Amino acid sequence: VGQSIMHGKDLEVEKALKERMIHSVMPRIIADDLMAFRPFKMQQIEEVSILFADIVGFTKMSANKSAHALVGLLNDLFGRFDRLCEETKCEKISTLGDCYYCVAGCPEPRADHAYCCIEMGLGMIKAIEQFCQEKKEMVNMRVGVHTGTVLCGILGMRRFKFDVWSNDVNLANLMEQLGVAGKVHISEATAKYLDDRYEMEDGKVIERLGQSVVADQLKGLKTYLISGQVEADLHRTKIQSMRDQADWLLRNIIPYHVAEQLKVSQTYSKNHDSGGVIFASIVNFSEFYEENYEGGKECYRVLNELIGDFDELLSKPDYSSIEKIKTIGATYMAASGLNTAQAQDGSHPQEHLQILFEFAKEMMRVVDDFNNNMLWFNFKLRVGFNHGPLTAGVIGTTKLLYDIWGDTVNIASRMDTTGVECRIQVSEESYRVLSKMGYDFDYRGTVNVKGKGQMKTYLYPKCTDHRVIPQHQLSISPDIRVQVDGSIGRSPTD
Amino acid sequence: YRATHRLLLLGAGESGKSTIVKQMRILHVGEKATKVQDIKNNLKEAIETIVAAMSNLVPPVELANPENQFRVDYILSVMNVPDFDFPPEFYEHAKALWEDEGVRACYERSNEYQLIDCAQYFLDKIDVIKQADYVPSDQDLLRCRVLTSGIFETKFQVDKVNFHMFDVGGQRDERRKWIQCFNDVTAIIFVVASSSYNMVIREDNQTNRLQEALNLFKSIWNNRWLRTISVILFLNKQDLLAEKVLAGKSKIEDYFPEFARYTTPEDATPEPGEDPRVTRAKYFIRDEFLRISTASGDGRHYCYPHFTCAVDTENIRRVFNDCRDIIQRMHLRQ
Ligand SMILES: Nc1nc2c(ncn2[C@@H]2O[C@H](COP(=O)(O)OP(=O)(O)OP(O)(O)=S)[C@@H](O)[C@H]2O)c(=O)[nH]1
Ligand SMILES: [Mg+2]
Repeated sequence: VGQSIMHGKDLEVEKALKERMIHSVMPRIIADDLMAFRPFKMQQIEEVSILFADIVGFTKMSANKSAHALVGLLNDLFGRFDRLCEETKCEKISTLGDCYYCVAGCPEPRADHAYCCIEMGLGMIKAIEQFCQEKKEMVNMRVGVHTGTVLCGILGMRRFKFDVWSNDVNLANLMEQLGVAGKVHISEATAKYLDDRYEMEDGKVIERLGQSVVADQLKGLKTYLISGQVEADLHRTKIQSMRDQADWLLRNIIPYHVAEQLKVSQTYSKNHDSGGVIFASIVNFSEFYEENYEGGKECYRVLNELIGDFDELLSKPDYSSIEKIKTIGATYMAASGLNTAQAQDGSHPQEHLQILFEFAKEMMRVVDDFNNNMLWFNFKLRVGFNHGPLTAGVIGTTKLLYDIWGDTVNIASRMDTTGVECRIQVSEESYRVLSKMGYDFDYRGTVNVKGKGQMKTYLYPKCTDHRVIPQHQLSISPDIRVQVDGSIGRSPTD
Repeated sequence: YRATHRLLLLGAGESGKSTIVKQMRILHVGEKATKVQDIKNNLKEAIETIVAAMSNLVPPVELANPENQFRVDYILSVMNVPDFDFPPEFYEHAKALWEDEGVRACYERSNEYQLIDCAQYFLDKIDVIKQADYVPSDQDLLRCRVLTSGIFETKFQVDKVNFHMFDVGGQRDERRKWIQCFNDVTAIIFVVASSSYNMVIREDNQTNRLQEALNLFKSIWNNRWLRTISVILFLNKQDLLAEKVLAGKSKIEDYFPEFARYTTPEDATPEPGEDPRVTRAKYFIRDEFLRISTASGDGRHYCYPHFTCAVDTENIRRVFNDCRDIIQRMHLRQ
């Protein structure tokens, strides 16, 4: 009898925990809805305003700060942003590094979605000014908004989160990249739903950023800048099922050691002296993706099969020490060395780097197997590998989110974007640690990495046929990404 | 949605999938000017292809009548001119060339280049087509050839049963789109140009069309997301196969050497009056895909071969009648 009452109370507690865990990865509407091809959650929603925002000056703000201080500052800033999202009727998607993005009109339609996004961006600039005042920082917001059709849903099985995928989302990311710190960079489409209530000026993308590798003046697309305006057993079974659901949804957000550390403190922050990051992008997905049939939804279903395949790699016993951080469009983000809280006896100090490298190789194999099931089209995986100190942290109190920050993640994303398809590009220090472990690398050349200038990069699969001559890529010009990838939040600005 | 049968038409290029869609529209279901325009475009494409291939064949084919030589040059002159108005001079020159014996001899060697399937049908109808009041018949619409790019959907109803036909493109560059229709698909209808055993595909001009279809069917049958999807094999272009077999100019064994040792199966059910050679060739082509299907037929899905002639309305009606019960049975199995 008393056991039944205790089971009921703890079942209410665990139901609340599961609801909170679901709310952290899905919108309240979809979260309430929850309560051959793998299951695929995606819908085509029109008239959605997508907003991206980058913390300009993040690299200097995070310099010479401990993990606790940096994670606290990020938590304060993102809490202000979340309050702003609640006020402006926007829906925050996720935060990546120094980036914050949201959608208005998704999943619930809004007639003033463009207004919601513009107001939220302007408020974010104001809140960043307040954050600078209170925290004695010098940072700004570079906001970019574009309105169009999105495909919103869930990709993959592990660390899945509600996100938005479309050419319009990529265009909004482009708007953010080409924008000005402290101003909202709206696309030509967004200005069609806006009246004269804002102080609007020409975007001047061609004048400011000079070259436009995306197209000739955004392929003839204008842009604007806005600066402002029996009973016991049954109860035991039920509570066991609810607890399994709650802990599985908690594992979907934060790693297991982070779960242990969060049982005592409401905040988590760790400084890892040695951690490895890989960014694995699917380069030619844009070639595969086509909006002609069902807005491209079915195409992303194919992507849902590939990412989920990567999610089956984490279940292997060999890759238990590897944590998937996030998936960004067609990019897979993974890390290693975070779980190594205790130095296990007999283990190499850099064994996590070897395990992460083997994970990247197995991702290459998985991509090959996936292409074996495609009809005269081959998906190409491009992996960037780096290692070094980083800062891991949980962002938020109600809606949890695990993330990592530092020059290590930035350099890993740089090797992902500057790498070559079907090969793994590892950083210089990553080469120095991997090659000592029996791995062979081809010296690709030097890549322009911020804070290191020309830094040597090594492509993993040593092509016996022909030779990889030093490319010596010195391109320091702004790398404008025409699609959502791992560079989101991993490329600090002025 | 649960009560409708999603039939995805697959197969290599120019297999006949669009003609099967047209047959479904004819049976169970401004624009006429467009249809006439594509018919005339097919006519022009056929005549220019034959004329150009006359000098490109090995050995080159000379004109039977030298006085028609200039008639060739005009055809060469306007080969690459888009938005052709099709003047009466063009129609007269095309008819005169088609009545020339050298052009016909070049046409008999159409397997040595890439020629559309509706060549002879429209080159024998030039006089009717050239009229300003030309009304295209149902057979004329069925014979018209238009390359299909993208995914097209046709919804029709037979005996209060809903069918959703997904027509795709058969060329390699289009096959990457096919996976967009592999989800919740009731059936796959794999159309094969059975008469194309002596022809090479347009993509590289080297791979045999029937071998390309066999490779494509191997890929489809052994697909990860089509493991439990039964494939209804449409062995199409049976009439052209019969003409090619009775002609004897392009033997089946000269491109598939295993046909020489092949023998007609005892379960064969030829149509009355059918030549034994046509029966043997068509059943060899059927068994070529049956081998692939049985190489991985672990009981999850089955191959249903049908000898179809897409331009034949009655034959396609009978084939679809024979396939409706199979389709509903597999929908139940889903
Ligand atoms: N004689 C005869 N001709 C046929 C038959 N089936 C199709 N054809 C002709 O062959 C030509 C090519 O067929 P088509 O319908 O375009 O194949 P397809 O697979 O849809 O072509 P694609 O766009 O994917 S490349 C058409 O002109 C059509 O008239 C048939 O059974 N008998
Ligand atoms: Mg077609």
